[PDB]
Amino acid sequence: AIGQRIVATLPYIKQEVPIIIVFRALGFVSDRDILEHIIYDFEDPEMMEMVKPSLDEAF
Amino acid sequence: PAAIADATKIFVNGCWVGIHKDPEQLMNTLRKLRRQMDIIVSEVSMIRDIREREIRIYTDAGRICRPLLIVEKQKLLLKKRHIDQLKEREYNNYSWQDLVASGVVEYIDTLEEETVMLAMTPDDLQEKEVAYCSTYTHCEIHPSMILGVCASIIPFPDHNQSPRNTYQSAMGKQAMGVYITNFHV
Amino acid sequence: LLLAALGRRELDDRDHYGNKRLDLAGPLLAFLFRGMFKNLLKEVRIYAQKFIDRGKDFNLEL
Amino acid sequence: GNDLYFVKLPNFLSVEPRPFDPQYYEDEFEEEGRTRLKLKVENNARIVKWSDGSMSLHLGNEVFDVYKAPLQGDHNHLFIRQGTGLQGQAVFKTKLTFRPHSTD
Amino acid sequence: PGFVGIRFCQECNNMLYPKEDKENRILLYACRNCDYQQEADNSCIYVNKITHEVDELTQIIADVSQDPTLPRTEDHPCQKCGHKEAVFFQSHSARAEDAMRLYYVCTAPHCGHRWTE
Amino acid sequence: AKQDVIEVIEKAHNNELEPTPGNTLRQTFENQVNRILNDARDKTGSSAQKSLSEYNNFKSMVVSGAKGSKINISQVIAVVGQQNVEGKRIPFGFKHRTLPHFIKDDYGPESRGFVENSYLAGLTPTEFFFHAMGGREGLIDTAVKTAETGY
Amino acid sequence: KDRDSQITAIEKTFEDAQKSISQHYSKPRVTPVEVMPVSQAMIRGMMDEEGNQFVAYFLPVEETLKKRKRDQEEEMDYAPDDVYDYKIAREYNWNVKNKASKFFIFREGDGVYYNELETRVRLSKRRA
Amino acid sequence: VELDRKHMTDRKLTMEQIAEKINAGFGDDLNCIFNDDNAEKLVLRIRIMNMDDDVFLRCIESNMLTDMTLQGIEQISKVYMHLPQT
Amino acid sequence: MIIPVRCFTCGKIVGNKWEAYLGLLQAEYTEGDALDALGLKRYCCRRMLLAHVDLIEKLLNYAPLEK
Ligand SMILES: [Zn+2]
Ligand SMILES: [Zn+2]
Ligand SMILES: [Zn+2]
Repeated sequence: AIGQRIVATLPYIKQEVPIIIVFRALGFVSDRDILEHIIYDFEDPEMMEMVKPSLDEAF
Repeated sequence: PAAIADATKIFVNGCWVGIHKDPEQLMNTLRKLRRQMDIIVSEVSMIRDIREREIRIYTDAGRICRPLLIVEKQKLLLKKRHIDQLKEREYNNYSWQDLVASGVVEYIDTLEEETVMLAMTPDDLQEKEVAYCSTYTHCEIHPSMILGVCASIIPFPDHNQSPRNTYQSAMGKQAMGVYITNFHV
Repeated sequence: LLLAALGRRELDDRDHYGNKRLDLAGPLLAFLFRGMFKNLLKEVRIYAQKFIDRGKDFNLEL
Repeated sequence: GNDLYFVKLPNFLSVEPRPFDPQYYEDEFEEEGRTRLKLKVENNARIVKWSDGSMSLHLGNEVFDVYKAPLQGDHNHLFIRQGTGLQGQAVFKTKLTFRPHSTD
Repeated sequence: PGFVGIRFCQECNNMLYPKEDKENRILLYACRNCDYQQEADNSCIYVNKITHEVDELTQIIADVSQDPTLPRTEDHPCQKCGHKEAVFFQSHSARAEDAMRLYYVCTAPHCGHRWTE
Repeated sequence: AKQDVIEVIEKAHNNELEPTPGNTLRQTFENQVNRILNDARDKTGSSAQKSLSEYNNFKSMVVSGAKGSKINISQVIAVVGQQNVEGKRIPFGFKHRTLPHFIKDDYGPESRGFVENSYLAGLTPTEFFFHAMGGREGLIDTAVKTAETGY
Repeated sequence: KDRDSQITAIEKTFEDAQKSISQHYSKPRVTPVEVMPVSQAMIRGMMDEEGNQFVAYFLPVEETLKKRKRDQEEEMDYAPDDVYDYKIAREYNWNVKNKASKFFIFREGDGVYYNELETRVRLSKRRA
Repeated sequence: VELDRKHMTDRKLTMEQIAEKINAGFGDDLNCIFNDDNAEKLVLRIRIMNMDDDVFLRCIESNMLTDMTLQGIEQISKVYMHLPQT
Repeated sequence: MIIPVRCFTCGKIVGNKWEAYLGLLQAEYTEGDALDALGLKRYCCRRMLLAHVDLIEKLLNYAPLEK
């Protein structure tokens, strides 16, 4: 809608799933933990704003 | 995760197994190990992507690779003693595997060729009025080995238009001869 | 994916043979053998089930 | 006298570190057993030098042609450390470098 | 202007979203999971660089000087260490049209200075 | 011609090259290089064509129109020329390289598929592979156009 | 199997190695020239640092700073891990502390005699 | 929003026309102000006149940057002027 | 499989020269000097002897059908 959303087409599932939902389903609920796993350099706001829509879509 | 920033990832057969701090000397160690026929076997591919800090190691099957002559500072490791022992191949049982075990030859796959700087011939390793590379890592055993079985029968294929070489490579297969020695049975 | 979307990495080439694998006689016969051994174990399961349901031993050779 | 006489034999050709003496030898070992007894009967040694330059191993009726590879990765200083002096009286003989690989 | 980074709550470690306090007429960063709030210090909430005026020197890493496949030159010495040799390469990055520009890196170990002519 | 291409490369590397209207800087550099190399190919072909005698049998068959063209004579005598894949120079199929024998980011003529030899001179291994790529393009076109044209 | 055959087969090589030899194994076409008859402790060296345990590497006939490599132990809990150095004096020379880097067998022309002196444990030293 | 002198000059465009187009597409509900075409940075500032406000600004930003036709005819991406030699 | 009888081009007899050719080659003749010794002066007959592959020698490695 507002920005570019990241989705994940898992096997045996016929609907796209947000990546943040998959991360939480694996036990990583805090957004900090998820971006620790995704973004390894926190000095880089470009990656951050490009992942932000996915977080905003899964709250 | 804070350590992953400056560190180099290490993938093995696609699985991210860990991270490292000095990828360069890791690659040196692993290449030494593979060239000594130590724990790493010859067909293992070990690609260091430098700009992105991955080190991808592959041991799985199906990776097409080819042998190449390793190059020292600007010299081949294939010295004249290896050719001498290869000339009497039928007496001293000095074979190809001894050439590979000597760390003189290496199998490089398609993905590790991206990180390799090849010399087409040892003439490329000569110091020139303007050096092209001066940091080669491997050398072709012979460029004619880029051809297959049926194209390796064309004489002077580099003086033909390439479609002609393809048509011959197809037509050497319909050519008559003696398809096999035991054709009587 | 983000590195590709941010232009910091190149898209991967589908045609690069570094991205390909050659399925040779061994790994192909292995695919066949997995399927066929699974079918064999299945048939053994039905055969042994129809005997133990009667509460008696069975000959695996049959 | 001081020449490199280093050789690296594989597991199935491990010769005895001491001369064969009847007071140091005993019967303990027996296609399965055929490779077993060959460890303590065929394994004293005479490294023949031929005219082509290569060497060969002579421990009986069979001849194993060896190749004196000259390695610059294991440049260890080989020395007869016998327990006599302070702690192993290493005698200065020849630095091991070249390893000869015997095989059938 | 510069970009704006994400900031997380101090309790739930979720991202703080922007909010406005009418009472003081002041920007706040508040968590929509917990009930944490913070006084902003930048006052800027969003930044879009349409021109994409990115300094690609920041994207380069000195380790690239170890690449045997990159070209080396002796004509551009390093301004930080004085080493003569240096590797050079093009941008090869998407969203950069004038990408024939060359970026240089010093091959001296532990210097790793990067620049552009 | 190779020195001219080197000069254009040096200009592009120093940002001394400004794009022309209707093209990006990459496309303008490619246009300049391709123009230089096409000029080289045409000049060398003209040199070969003028060198021919009245007894030359290539010239005999081309003159009568029985078979061949002046470009074929140029490729047999002078220079085979630029190999193109999809109307562009040889692509960087490796990482910023056409082959592992070249340095990264080498837009020179030999790196990108200019065959500076003739068929009588013989192609070098990289020229041989690039020429095989260009010929594969023609084989694919011949084998793929048939279904669409017949339909 | 049996010992009365093992005794004679082990002596058999000790006797056959001393006969006349004039032929190869695969192609008896190469004539022999000469013969080379056959605890220990070798200090390995790193090829970058390039270690000079002896005066040979230093390109020296004899020790210009010693006369006897009194290889003495580093401590009481290190018999195989001694400290080899070429210093006849209590001088602070290059203290090469041969750490425990735990077949590499060694032999010599011991007057054309039949023996062996295989190595015990590959140690490797550094500049301590 | 910060403009760039190069693209402003390449289209003979001025902040007056841009501001008029914004105030026409969104009426008076979206106030826009701007400086003269003399400063070193071509800048113009928008506010909303009276979902939360900031999200609405972000949405109209992403929309204006795509659908706000300053000049030209829709569906015509590029145009090349030239002399035909033939 | 066996040495032809005649040269395909001129019709000179080459069938009686294969064994002599081999005997000259083991006598440390070069192939050219051997072909000169047998009197093959036209390059067609030199082609016949020089390009011949004696496959019959390999076909005689198989036991016949009857003993
Ligand atoms: Zn919170
Ligand atoms: Zn520097
Ligand atoms: Zn004839």
